[PDB]
Amino acid sequence: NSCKKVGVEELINEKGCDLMIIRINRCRGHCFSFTFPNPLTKKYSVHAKCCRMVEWEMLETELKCSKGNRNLRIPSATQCECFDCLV
Amino acid sequence: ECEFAMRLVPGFNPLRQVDANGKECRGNVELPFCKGYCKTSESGTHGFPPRVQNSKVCTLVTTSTRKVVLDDCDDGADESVKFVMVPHGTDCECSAVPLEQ
Repeated sequence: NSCKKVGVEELINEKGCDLMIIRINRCRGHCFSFTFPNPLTKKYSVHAKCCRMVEWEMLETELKCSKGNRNLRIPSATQCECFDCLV
Repeated sequence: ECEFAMRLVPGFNPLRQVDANGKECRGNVELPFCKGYCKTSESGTHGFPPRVQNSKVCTLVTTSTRKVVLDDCDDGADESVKFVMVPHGTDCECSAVPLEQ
């Protein structure tokens, strides 16, 4: 089980607006999971962990477009952990 | 990344099946078990939804269906409870379909 915080530079190159690099964080990892077909309930039985951001911060930035500036929002991870995939 | 194994699960050690008139058949049923460490991620994106999950679990690649026969039967049981149809395969793969259902 290893879910880690990873820095990401992200280039916004949209026609009309100025190029903008945004630095945010994302979670990436490997968590344990197991699954088997249950023919009694006729469905999959899943007991699984996924690498997810437990907490994050909103990152706001102004995008200087020629026909009107836009205000962008991106979640950026602050804690990455193996937690329920469906929660 | 994933690992395949035939395994006994609480509900099926042994499996009990009861028809009308109350007649029961019992018997161990091996189930196909996929386990391991899929590569997963969560990241922020623009717009809605604000989050993107590459969430995956070790799932069985179903390639056939097994008819497992239950042996220990009560006197005069229906044949419908003398078998179980179980999806069968030999390999596992990372997939989000179990997360969907």
